[PDB]
Amino acid sequence: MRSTQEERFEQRIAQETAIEPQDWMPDAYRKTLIRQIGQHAHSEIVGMLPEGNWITRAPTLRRKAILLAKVQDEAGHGLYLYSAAETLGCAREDIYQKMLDGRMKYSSIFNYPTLSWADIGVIGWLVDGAAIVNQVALCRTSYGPYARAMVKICKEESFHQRQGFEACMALAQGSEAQKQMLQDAINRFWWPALMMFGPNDDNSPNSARSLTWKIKRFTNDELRQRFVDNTVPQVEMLGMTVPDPDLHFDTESGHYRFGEIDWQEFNEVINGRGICNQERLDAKRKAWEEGTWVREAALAHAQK
Amino acid sequence: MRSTQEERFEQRIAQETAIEPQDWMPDAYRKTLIRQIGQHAHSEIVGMLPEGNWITRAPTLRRKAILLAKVQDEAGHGLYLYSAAETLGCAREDIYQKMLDGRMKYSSIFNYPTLSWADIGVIGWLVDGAAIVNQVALCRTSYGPYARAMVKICKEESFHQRQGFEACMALAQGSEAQKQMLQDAINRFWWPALMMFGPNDDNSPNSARSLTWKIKRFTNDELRQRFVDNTVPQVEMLGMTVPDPDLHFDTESGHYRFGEIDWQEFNEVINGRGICNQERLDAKRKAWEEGTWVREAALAHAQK
Amino acid sequence: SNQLTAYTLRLGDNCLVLSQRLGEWCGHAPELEIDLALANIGLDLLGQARNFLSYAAELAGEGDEDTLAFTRDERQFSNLLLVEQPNGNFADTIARQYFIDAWHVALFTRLMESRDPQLAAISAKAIKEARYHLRFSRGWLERLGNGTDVSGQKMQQAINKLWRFTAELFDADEIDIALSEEGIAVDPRTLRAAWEAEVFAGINEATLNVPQEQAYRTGGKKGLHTEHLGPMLAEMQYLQRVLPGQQW
Amino acid sequence: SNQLTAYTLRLGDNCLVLSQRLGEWCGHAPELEIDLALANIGLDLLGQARNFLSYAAELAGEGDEDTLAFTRDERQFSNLLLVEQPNGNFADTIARQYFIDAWHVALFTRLMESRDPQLAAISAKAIKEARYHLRFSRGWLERLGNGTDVSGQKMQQAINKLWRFTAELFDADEIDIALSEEGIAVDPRTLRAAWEAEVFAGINEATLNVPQEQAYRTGGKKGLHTEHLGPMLAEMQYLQRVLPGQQW
Ligand SMILES: CC(C)(COP(=O)(O)OP(=O)(O)OC[C@H]1O[C@@H](n2cnc3c(N)ncnc32)[C@H](O)[C@@H]1OP(=O)(O)O)[C@@H](O)C(=O)NCCC(=O)NCCSC(=O)Cc1ccccc1
Ligand SMILES: CC(C)(COP(=O)(O)OP(=O)(O)OC[C@H]1O[C@@H](n2cnc3c(N)ncnc32)[C@H](O)[C@@H]1OP(=O)(O)O)[C@@H](O)C(=O)NCCC(=O)NCCSC(=O)Cc1ccccc1
Repeated sequence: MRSTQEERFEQRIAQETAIEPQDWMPDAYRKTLIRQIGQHAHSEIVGMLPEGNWITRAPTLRRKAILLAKVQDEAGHGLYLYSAAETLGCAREDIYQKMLDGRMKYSSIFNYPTLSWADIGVIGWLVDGAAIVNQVALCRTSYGPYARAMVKICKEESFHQRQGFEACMALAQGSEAQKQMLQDAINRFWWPALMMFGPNDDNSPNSARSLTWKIKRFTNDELRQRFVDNTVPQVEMLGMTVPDPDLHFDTESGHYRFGEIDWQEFNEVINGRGICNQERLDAKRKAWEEGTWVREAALAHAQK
Repeated sequence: MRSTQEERFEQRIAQETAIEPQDWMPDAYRKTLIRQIGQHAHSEIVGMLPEGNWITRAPTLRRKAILLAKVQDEAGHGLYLYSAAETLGCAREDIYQKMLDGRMKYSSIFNYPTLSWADIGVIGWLVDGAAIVNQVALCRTSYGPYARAMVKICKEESFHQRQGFEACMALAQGSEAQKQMLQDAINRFWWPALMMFGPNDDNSPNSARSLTWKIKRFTNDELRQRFVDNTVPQVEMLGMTVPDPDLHFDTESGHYRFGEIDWQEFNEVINGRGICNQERLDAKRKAWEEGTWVREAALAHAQK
Repeated sequence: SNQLTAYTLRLGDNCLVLSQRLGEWCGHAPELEIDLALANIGLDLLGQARNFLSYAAELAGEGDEDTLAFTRDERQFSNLLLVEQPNGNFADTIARQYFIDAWHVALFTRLMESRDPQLAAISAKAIKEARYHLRFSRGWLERLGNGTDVSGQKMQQAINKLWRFTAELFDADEIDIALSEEGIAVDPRTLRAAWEAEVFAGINEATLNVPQEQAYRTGGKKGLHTEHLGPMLAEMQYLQRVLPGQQW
Repeated sequence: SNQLTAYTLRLGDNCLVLSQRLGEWCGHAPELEIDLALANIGLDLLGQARNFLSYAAELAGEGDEDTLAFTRDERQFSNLLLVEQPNGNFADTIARQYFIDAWHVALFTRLMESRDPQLAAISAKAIKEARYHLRFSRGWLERLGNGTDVSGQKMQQAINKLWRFTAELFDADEIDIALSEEGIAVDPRTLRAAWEAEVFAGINEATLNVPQEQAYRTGGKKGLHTEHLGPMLAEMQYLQRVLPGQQW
């Protein structure tokens, strides 16, 4: 028998009543949300680095101003997500420390390097594109604070995704060298963007509980398919290609059928062995450690 | 009455017998050579910085290789000069410390910034040019170790001066933008190069003793005139101008007559208030302090 | 029109170069909130640069903010030497910011009464932002100088290390003076009293000392820069130099 | 001819990029003697770059060492990831140098028996220099690791921090393999035993530890670089990008 507390919760979930910070929740539900919201928050912070790599080099003042706004918005999004995680009783400072130590994750996508300006527009387009699909799907996540954080964030983020696409369009309509730059950035970021949706549905340990508890409203594979279906026509609009020999339209199902993800790479990446894992965490550790005297100054001044 | 020691010294100087480290010398003669050889040595070290500023940016591999060799030679020249100063009983480590603290000087010329690649060729041409005139004049300086250090050094340095001139020639024969770059570098470095010869002959406190003791063989003004006479035709060869409305040939004397030096600037510069004084000493202090652990490692390993 | 163009460009270049510096902080700050704040200030300043440079390009009758930012070299750039100083540690960034913000506040307050209508409008926008910048920079000056023993020392060192460049803030040349007599520019010498009243009080309140060194460094306005500017521009302009004359 | 050109270019790029890094040390070293030494090594490596790049340009039938160094972007550069690492502290510079020198010694020893006569000659010159480089780098590894407690830790940290990039030293692609079967290139996998015998002994003698992390980072040879290369090139190529096609 479920306990009365357990049963009431299951019934609240079934009726789509938002769970709030003061409501009883299964300890495993509390913890998987600290895990997920916390790693979502971590991702906004680490996500500043690949794009921020190009702030000082951005080719026009307009694109530089857009990128600066976008990196600022990401920081703001991290803050919203940390607040939401804290409603579950964890501490921002503690989960951040776990992030720095490698005991909590952040999104696989931020372990890829920005090797050209085109990469910046491609991140805004594909990476924010994948984020938005995931996040809009989460606007009906069962935990109130999380769902409301997704609402606040998607409003701002869809703007920046459009700006990244427009930056891609300029390259697509520009010189031959610009077109080539764009294609190369797509070739390097396409599969990494698809991996943001997580593992396949039968290699996904958190899904059974997350789906049942309506944390996850659509399966990783469902969201990934939706992203491919939505994004392929945008690739076409740019006159570009996808690095996928197996991508084709299936008239019978109404979906794009696409190639197999390199799951061996994905497992390397999420376990700290991707292209930039070490550099990303080093930069964040360096910021934290070198900033210590500033945080201590702030605390010591507040007290006086 | 001069003492017998004092009289013998005066006689040795008159007969042009080189003074050696074990010979008696007036304490004021010992000290002015520690002053001068030490500041000469300091100049080789600080002199690495303005040119070294352009090593990573040099426009061709050939010019980059030449500049690297030249900066290496300068370091070697510092070493020769420190050895020579130590024969007088001072310690390299102590006079270097005095340099870092601002209690000993280095050449006024190294407080000027390299704002273009042309500045590099102009330094090799004008700055080494002025150094060579000064240093060749010192090959008959009365103190043996100093004179022999000047012999060793001028051999290597005249090569690099020629290379700097050749770098100037490429710009002089190149595009309009290259020609303009050259002229601007000359406009900024001409007067600073002339100031390397020191103050006028009636504003020069060390000259009376230095000339008498045959430390200085030609007056500051004599050397400066010789440099102007030798260098003006080289400016002509480049099809360039000198930033001097008062420069003209005087057929009657056989010399170029040239304008007044800005002595107010010169006094600002040698007293630590030039364009790069702070930056130069900061870089050297930073190198010294951050290097401390390396020097201590080396000492502690030697002892084991 | 040449003088006005050069004057406008100077104000643009200050904002552009300082914006570049603040950009380098993205994701490297002591707290996420500071990351946010520095990026905000960077963004405001870049907005001001675009405004000033756009107007300078319109004044010259050719080019635009991008030809100006990306196709001039360091001998043509006319920013103050102060804004090109490296970020160093957080105190160094705060000192540079506080000195510039105090100056921006004093300047834009007066330049919003410029007989040049575009200069007046640009300054009316900028002043509102500089006030936000000054609250933040003065705030941190006070938190650090009157924080710990250690932060107090770093803040004193930061102030000492930048002081010599403050002379340029009140340096007037014949462009300044001529435009000021037409009621168009602000004569920078007449900014000293307001800047000093602000900065001396802020340093005092932070329990710190005003340096006794007489500030002596100028040249930025004339294209005579520290050795810092060249590598900044090499990084800022790279892509435009590689792929000139394109749309992005 | 395409494979040989790419192979030659890789060796050039390694030497070029590492040379650039060593250039940054000029005048910033712990002792004047180290300044001298680092500049000497920088110079040797640049000499090797010119040699390799000149031959690559001759192999391609167009351009020269300067078109190759200054007009390629980071996706075309083919240096090892190791040589593009920042200088960091003196231990970091020494670790990077020791790993590369040990590798250069093992490589040039074998490449001097190349069936390609120009490759053989270039390697015959380079080997003599790499031997000098290795004595100096191994010398400092030992002085620092077996110096003080503090230098011992910095040297261990430096080794740890670069280790993951050592995998590329023994990475073979089809260019390596195809040229190696024609007796032209050295198959990098067969360099492991000599590099490890040298490096493991040097680390041991310095009283340090070989990292237990399995090295896993490659991509430099394919133009897939760390985020360090781009800003290096922005600085290295600036003047050529601004003023292309000139003589200097
Ligand atoms: C879908 C999933 C990521 C994973 O499904 P779950 O059911 O939770 O897990 P599942 O059992 O399926 O997986 C097995 C394990 O591996 C995990 N893992 C899977 N995939 C990844 C991955 N790709 N990266 C790293 N780890 C991944 C997973 O955590 C689990 O390990 P764990 O048990 O935790 O140790 C879910 O957590 C979610 O939707 N999170 C919220 C979205 C979010 O975090 N967005 C942030 C990026 S968007 C952004 O920052 C905006 C932006 C754009 C541009 C610039 C700047 C900013
Ligand atoms: C001619 C003079 C410099 C000065 O005559 P004296 O009779 O000694 O003094 P005097 O009474 O006339 O002057 C009053 C005071 O001000 C001094 N002062 C004057 N001028 C300068 C000045 N320009 N900068 C700074 N200080 C100056 C003077 O020391 C005295 O102050 P003190 O009482 O010491 O506190 C003499 O010392 C000499 O020939 N030295 C050897 C040459 C040498 O040092 N060469 C190094 C540069 S070349 C190089 O490094 C190669 C290279 C090229 C490119 C790149 C890299 C490397």
